[PDB]
Amino acid sequence: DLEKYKDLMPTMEKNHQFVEIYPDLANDALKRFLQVDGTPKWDVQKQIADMVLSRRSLIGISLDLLRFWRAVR
Amino acid sequence: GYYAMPKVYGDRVLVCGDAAMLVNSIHREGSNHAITSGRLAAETLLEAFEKGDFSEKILKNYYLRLKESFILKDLEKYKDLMPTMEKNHQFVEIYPDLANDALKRFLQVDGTPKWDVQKQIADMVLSRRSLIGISLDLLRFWRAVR
Amino acid sequence: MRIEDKLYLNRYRTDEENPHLKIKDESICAEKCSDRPCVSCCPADVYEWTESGMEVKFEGCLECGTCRIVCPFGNIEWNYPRGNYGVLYKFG
Amino acid sequence: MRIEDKLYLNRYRTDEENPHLKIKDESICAEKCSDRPCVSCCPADVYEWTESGMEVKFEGCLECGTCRIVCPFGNIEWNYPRGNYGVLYKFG
Amino acid sequence: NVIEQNLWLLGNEGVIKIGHRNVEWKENPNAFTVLRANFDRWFAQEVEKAGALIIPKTKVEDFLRNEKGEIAG
Amino acid sequence: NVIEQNLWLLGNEGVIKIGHRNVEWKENPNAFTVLRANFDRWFAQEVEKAGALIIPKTKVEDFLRNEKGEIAG
Ligand SMILES: Cc1cc2nc3c(=O)[nH]c(=O)nc-3n(C[C@H](O)[C@H](O)[C@H](O)COP(=O)(O)OP(=O)(O)OC[C@H]3O[C@@H](n4cnc5c(N)ncnc54)[C@H](O)[C@@H]3O)c2cc1C
Ligand SMILES: CC(C)=CCC/C(C)=C\CC/C(C)=C/CC/C(C)=C/CC/C(C)=C/CC/C(C)=C/CC/C(C)=C\CC1=C(C)C(=O)c2ccccc2C1=O
Ligand code: SF4
Ligand code: SF4
Ligand code: SF4
Ligand code: SF4
Repeated sequence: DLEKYKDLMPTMEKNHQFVEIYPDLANDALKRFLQVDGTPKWDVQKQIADMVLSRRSLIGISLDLLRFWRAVR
Repeated sequence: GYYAMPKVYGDRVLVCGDAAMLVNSIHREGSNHAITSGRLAAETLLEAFEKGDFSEKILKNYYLRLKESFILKDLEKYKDLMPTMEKNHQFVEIYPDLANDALKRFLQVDGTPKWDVQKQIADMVLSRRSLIGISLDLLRFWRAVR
Repeated sequence: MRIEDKLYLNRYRTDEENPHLKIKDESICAEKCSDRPCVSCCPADVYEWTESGMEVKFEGCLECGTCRIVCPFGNIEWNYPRGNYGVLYKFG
Repeated sequence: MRIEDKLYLNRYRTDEENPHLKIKDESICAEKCSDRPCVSCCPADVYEWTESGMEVKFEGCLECGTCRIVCPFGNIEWNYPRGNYGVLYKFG
Repeated sequence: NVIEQNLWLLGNEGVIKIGHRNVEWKENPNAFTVLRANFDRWFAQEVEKAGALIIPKTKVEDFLRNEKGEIAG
Repeated sequence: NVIEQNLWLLGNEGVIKIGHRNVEWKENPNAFTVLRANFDRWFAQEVEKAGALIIPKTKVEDFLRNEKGEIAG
């Protein structure tokens, strides 16, 4: 278990994103998904995309899912 | 929904709510669609009462308001949603019971060295359905969610 | 027996002289139908296929409308009960 | 004031004649240190940098060990208190 | 007043709860749970106060038509 | 006895609860919450009943060494 999460906290130190934007963005996305305000569900599927691709680019999201994949091994 | 709704208008007649099959059942917005459809029909008839015409020339504005609002756009989105769910029978047959045994194995502590729980989860997920079935089903549903 | 324990919880004003569930042709239910989906998909156990015909206990009908739709041959003359009759859902 | 409200909740047997937190060189804390990480990372507000020197209120020490480690110059003679002294965590 | 919306994946013995509780739904509500005999009886009272004559205990069987062949009642 | 293990993603006002409650942990437990002054005082009593002499109130300062230079106490 120590060899597995060996380079785990040095991975977490070189982002400062998974606890800085990533929870607060997953909360505003799931709030917009459940909020009913007469918005026709394509304009909430793109407002979530305008939420996730505004605080971090898509070259940062798809990188960070497998950059942590090296930390989880 | 979209493939099965009637003509929602006619000569001196409008159709609202579930009678026009306006239900987003996957988001559970049927009363959301019903209370709006009453507002769109009543604003259509209030146009029809100042003009005095109630035929399909003035009452077609209800069908125009029904697709300029969220009601028919939510129906076009999940149009081929339940025919997608009918042609798998996997997302409620193996997929919940497999995500429960995987997350139970992830949290169970029994002296197994965390690589042999990361592969027992892989031996759990790639035993009830192949990887050509998992990676297919994530985007086969992607066509249902649009 | 089992679901009429739970149908006792509902409130009804039964219209016994006006059955709103009539079967148009009893012979379709005997030889033309194989599985009887009106029996196996009725949430209130209204339909029961005896050998004497189809027993339609319309007094427990929850007015859902499944029987009319699930019947492949269309031989269920399905109406709502009259006004102030049928199920009367309290806190529905 | 603020955290000594919460340090009052803990149980201590204080060893006042034996301070287990000694600073090896007070001059390193005056000119060599810039940010004083012993003050800003002590969970019990033990260290306070006055202009009279460093006030080490060792009586509230929670014996974590952060001060010894966060100090870049190593000039904290850090010991545990003696046996039966220091924090005595009830339902720790 | 609905402040938390959960999705539960029931297993043989477990459950995967995926909820989302939001506390701005406590003062700006998104949704309420209702019982429709209690809601539509109150909603009928507001429609009655608005000036509409609500006629219960009455089932519509067909439409009375004029000689133009359209729905006249 | 821990039967549910949640992970919460706190937002500005919301939370994404991702739990997992299992009911076979009620009869075959996986984990208990403890308070370590209550656990290690009980665990000391079982070690004392096993035959070990637990000596509290005693801090080890160094090791007494033999003339071979190894730890002899
Ligand atoms: C189990 C269940 C759960 C649901 N949960 C949700 C949810 O969480 N959120 C949501 O948004 N939607 C939900 N819905 C959907 C919602 O109930 C409907 O989509 C919507 O409320 C129907 O509105 P309506 O105006 O058509 O009224 P309905 O209740 O469908 O019917 C309108 C009225 O017409 C009357 N009527 C019918 N025929 C006649 C006649 N011939 N003469 C006179 N009166 C007649 C009936 O008495 C009825 O009261 C749910 C539906 C079900 C079945
Ligand atoms: C760090 C971060 C990535 C952690 C991941 C946590 C994750 C589980 C949620 C937040 C991540 C965000 C950014 C993903 C974007 C898209 C989201 C909103 C997809 C929605 C699907 C699920 C996961 C929603 C969460 C569970 C819960 C809140 C649902 C409420 C219950 C009702 C109202 C919804 C019903 C409902 C169900 C059950 C569906 O399966 C479904 C599938 C596809 C489209 C829509 C739906 C749907 O509306
Ligand atoms: S479904 Fe139609 S045919 Fe089959 S039994 Fe019920 S009524 Fe008779
Ligand atoms: S209406 Fe619903 S309940 Fe009454 S009979 Fe048809 S199915 Fe059974
Ligand atoms: S950290 Fe070391 S140097 Fe900086 S103040 Fe505390 S003791 Fe003096
Ligand atoms: S031990 Fe923990 S508490 Fe005591 S001084 Fe060093 S840091 Fe502050």
